Amino acid sequence: DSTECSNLLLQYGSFCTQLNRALTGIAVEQDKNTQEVFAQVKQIYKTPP
Amino acid sequence: DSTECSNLLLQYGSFCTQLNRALTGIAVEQDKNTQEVFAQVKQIYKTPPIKDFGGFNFSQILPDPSKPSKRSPIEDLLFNKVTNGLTVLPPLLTDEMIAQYTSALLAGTITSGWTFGAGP
Amino acid sequence: QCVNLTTRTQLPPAYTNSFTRGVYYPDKVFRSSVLHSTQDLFLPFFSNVTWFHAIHKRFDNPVLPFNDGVYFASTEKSNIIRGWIFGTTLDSKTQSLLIVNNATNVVIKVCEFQFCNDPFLGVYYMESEFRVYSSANNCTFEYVSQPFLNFKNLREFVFKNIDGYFKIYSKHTPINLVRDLPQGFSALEPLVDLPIGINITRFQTLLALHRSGWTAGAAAYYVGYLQPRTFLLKYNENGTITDAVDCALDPLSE
Amino acid sequence: TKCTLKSFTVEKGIYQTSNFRVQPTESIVRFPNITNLCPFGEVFNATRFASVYAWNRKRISNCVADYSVLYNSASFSTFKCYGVSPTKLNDLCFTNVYADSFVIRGDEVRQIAPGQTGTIADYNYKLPDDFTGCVIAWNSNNLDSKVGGNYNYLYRLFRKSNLKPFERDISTEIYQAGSTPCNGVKGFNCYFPLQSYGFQPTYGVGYQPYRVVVLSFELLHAPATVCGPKKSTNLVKNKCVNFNFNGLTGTGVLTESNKKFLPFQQFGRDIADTTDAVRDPQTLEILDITPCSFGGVSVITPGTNTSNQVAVLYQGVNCTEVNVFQTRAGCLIGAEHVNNSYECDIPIGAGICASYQSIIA
Amino acid sequence: QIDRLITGRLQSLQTYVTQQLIRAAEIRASANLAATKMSECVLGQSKRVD
Amino acid sequence: QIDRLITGRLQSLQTYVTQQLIRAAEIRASANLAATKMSECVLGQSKRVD
Ligand SMILES: *[C@@H]1O[C@H](CO)[C@@H](O[C@@H]2O[C@H](CO)[C@@H](O)[C@H](O)[C@H]2NC(C)=O)[C@H](O)[C@H]1NC(C)=O
Ligand SMILES: *[C@@H]1O[C@H](CO)[C@@H](O[C@@H]2O[C@H](CO)[C@@H](O)[C@H](O)[C@H]2NC(C)=O)[C@H](O)[C@H]1NC(C)=O
Ligand SMILES: *[C@@H]1O[C@H](CO)[C@@H](O)[C@H](O)[C@H]1NC(C)=O
Ligand SMILES: *[C@@H]1O[C@H](CO)[C@@H](O)[C@H](O)[C@H]1NC(C)=O
Ligand SMILES: *[C@@H]1O[C@H](CO)[C@@H](O)[C@H](O)[C@H]1NC(C)=O
Ligand SMILES: *[C@@H]1O[C@H](CO)[C@@H](O)[C@H](O)[C@H]1NC(C)=O
Ligand SMILES: *[C@@H]1O[C@H](CO)[C@@H](O)[C@H](O)[C@H]1NC(C)=O
Ligand SMILES: *[C@@H]1O[C@H](CO)[C@@H](O)[C@H](O)[C@H]1NC(C)=O
Ligand SMILES: *[C@@H]1O[C@H](CO)[C@@H](O)[C@H](O)[C@H]1NC(C)=O
Repeated sequence: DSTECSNLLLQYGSFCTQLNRALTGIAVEQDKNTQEVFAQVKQIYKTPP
Repeated sequence: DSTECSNLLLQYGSFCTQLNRALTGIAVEQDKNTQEVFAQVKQIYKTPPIKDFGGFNFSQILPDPSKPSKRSPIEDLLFNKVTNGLTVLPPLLTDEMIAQYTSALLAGTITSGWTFGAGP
Repeated sequence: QCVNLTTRTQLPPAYTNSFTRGVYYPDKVFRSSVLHSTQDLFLPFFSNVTWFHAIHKRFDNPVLPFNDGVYFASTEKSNIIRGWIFGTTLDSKTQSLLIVNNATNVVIKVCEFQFCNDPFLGVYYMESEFRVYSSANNCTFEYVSQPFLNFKNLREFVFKNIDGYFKIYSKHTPINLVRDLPQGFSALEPLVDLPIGINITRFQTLLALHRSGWTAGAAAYYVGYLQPRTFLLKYNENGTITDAVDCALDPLSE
Repeated sequence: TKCTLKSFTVEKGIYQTSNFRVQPTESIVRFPNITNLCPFGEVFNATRFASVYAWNRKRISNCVADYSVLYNSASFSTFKCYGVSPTKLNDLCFTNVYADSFVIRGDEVRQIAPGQTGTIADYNYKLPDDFTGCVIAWNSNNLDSKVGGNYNYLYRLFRKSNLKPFERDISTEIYQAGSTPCNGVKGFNCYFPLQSYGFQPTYGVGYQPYRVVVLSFELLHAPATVCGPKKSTNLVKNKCVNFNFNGLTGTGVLTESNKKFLPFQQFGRDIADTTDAVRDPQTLEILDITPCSFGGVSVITPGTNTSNQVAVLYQGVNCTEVNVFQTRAGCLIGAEHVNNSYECDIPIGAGICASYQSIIA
Repeated sequence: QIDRLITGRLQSLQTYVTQQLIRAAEIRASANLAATKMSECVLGQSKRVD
Repeated sequence: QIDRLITGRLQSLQTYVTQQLIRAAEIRASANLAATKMSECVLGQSKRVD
């Protein structure tokens, strides 16, 4: 929460935006991976009783 | 163009050489990728001038002779739908030659089946 | 010479909406077909701006705190608003900045003035009444320039005191709306930067009387305050700012 | 290529070895018009100068000052600076200048100095020990002196205490030489402090009247309005030059521009915040700044076991700006372009390949 | 002092993000393999040995 | 001051080259997949499901 630290960190540019963008890409890539693996059917089939 | 900056940059050694070599490896890897994908045939096949394929129509995927780019209508639509020391190296295969490779693959798979992928 | 105006009618000040006004060019840089995000003292969108009237009997010339900057909007006909009063204590103890537009030219002076409690000009129905100061002792800067100037004219001004530089941004807009601020977009061009180097914490508008007692001509003006925030500015093909986004207004513009 | 690969044998292929640069040829500095000059003509060459007890103080501010004309004048018999350099007055910037003009005797010209003790220094005009600026003095025997004696120039002779720096004293209080009470009434030991000089044309050098102008500089937190003159050179277009426009410097090719600036705008930026357009301050015209044609130098060779013939590829460089052939990859020098088509041996790019059979492309 | 702490923590965070990108690439390759196994072993009978 | 600018720009360039290498690995994997689909779907008929 140090505002002097963030004022000094703004001198380094868009490194933080790059890291947040990479982590966001990884985070949506995990959901894409689960979607690709498990959601291969659009019909929810049920066994007979 | 600052010579004092380059004199101070020489103190850090061969970082620039490593960055240039990594980018050169990426640049030749892209051409290798295109070579592995599209250049799977060493014979440039053509369709016959008469398109009698028993009712099957391939005009949307065969190259259009009226277009100067020699692209298919589908390929033309695909190409329309895609829009300080920095240099951009051109790709080794131009878009015309990639279209020629796809035309050869289409002519082979239309006129010859899967036989052209396993031999003559 | 000073005169107390004792025929005023008591009324609380009004408030209205800023809409998307108060935008100015942050720098002297041309930009073509690009979106530029900048961090500067900007006026917030849809903000609460203070509304003052001059109508007959209303004559609103108070002293207000300057804060970090002043957006001055003027719905003006027949040229009632003539200048502004800039300083800290508004007396001869400190040094004050004077902006006046009389019948001939605009005069910019940085001196030790003795301001009246009720400063005004006057037009006799011909301008023959100047009662804005009583003295001028120690001047450090004088600058004579070209004149800046139903409500027919709209005058926007931005005043900033940054590192001893006085930035005046302005825009002239032809409007035909009767009462309130019109809703629209107009980026203020930089007009003149003044080397004043003085402390300013309070300000006061200068009006003009109409004599035929006294009569107040029909005028209305608006005061907004500049806050440090981020704008996303849109530059068209011709390089003028046609639209802006306030990054701290709502989550959509964020 | 052997230097780059750190080997004495080079395998067949293309090797990026160096980086072609279009070297900057000229330096173009364009600075705006030198107007609103400081009124030094009404201070140094005024009609009547002031006395030294009531020295005239002129405030020089909000103007550009040409000290080279003042320094190159040969009429001045004394030009001594104590905080700055005379040759760097046209380069430095100051907030304001105080010009103190007076007339003194020729033997008292040295008394306007830091650390100097004299009657003029103690009672008429005092400089601080950390004084910055320049003292200028010249002889004025042809103007100030009168054959009947010029008694208009007074000077203070007596005061109880020494002056503070930059302090005036126009008071005419009767001095007490002794301890007798004087109520403003002159007596045996009470004299008027201001005496008149004896400027006459028959006196030699040392008693002639000298006009002195003292310039003092202030370096407060106010903006530096007083600056030296700017010597703008001519503008050269269509060449890779080093441009310096109003403090914005760089290297580029300056061509004519079709971008119509608004009158308040001076520079132009693209999406990537690089200066590609600018306005000349001398003549209000818009110039595009194209970056010089930098490129990569690649060497195309077969094996050194095979041959020592090489070809050079300048990437993204036109062939008129460097067996010369123009490709979309760049300019290829040393390879003979042929109309036949073969398999790719050494890749150049954009469908161009090189092979050895001489080197053909 | 904050400049030293900022460059140290930024180097640590960049190292962490680079390792996470490499591990995410590995997990993406494993998930593409798993989707291929889901298509070819569960939704059909595969002639591919092992 | 130039040393500070040099280390900042060098860190930026190393970051760019690292993420370009990661994206190059991803594009190489996609291109190997595309070459596999070129060999097995275009040059022949594939029994592999989906
Ligand atoms: C194959 O398909 C093409 C395209 O669908 C057919 O070309 C169309 O022909 C009709 C009648 O001649 C025209 O009205 C359309 O404008 C044509 N479309 C295009 C895109 O050219 C073609 O007739 C089909 N058959 C053969 C044998 O080529
Ligand atoms: C107009 O009214 C103001 C407000 O009362 C007057 O200012 C005061 O004048 C009295 C005169 O004796 C002073 O004692 C006060 O100190 C003043 N107030 C302040 C805040 O300084 C002003 O003088 C009036 N104008 C005229 C011409 O009388
Ligand atoms: C503006 O401020 C006044 C009082 O300061 C308040 O009564 C009014 O509601 C405000 N306007 C808005 C739109 O909030
Ligand atoms: C400016 O004036 C205000 C009030 O008059 C005061 O609080 C502030 O300290 C002043 N600033 C400077 C730099 O003197
Ligand atoms: C306007 O103000 C200037 C400066 O105070 C003055 O010289 C001029 O006479 C004024 N004009 C009139 C009409 O009084
Ligand atoms: C300011 O004015 C007063 C009165 O006119 C004078 O006594 C004082 O010396 C002046 N100060 C300056 C700095 O000019
Ligand atoms: C830009 O200026 C041209 C005139 O040269 C005009 O036709 C065009 O409409 C302008 N564009 C905008 C967005 O105002
Ligand atoms: C008098 O001095 C001024 C100083 O600026 C100079 O410009 C002018 O030429 C001088 N006059 C003569 C006759 O040399
Ligand atoms: C500046 O000087 C040039 C010199 O030729 C002149 O042409 C021009 O009119 C002057 N003024 C402006 C505003 O450029």
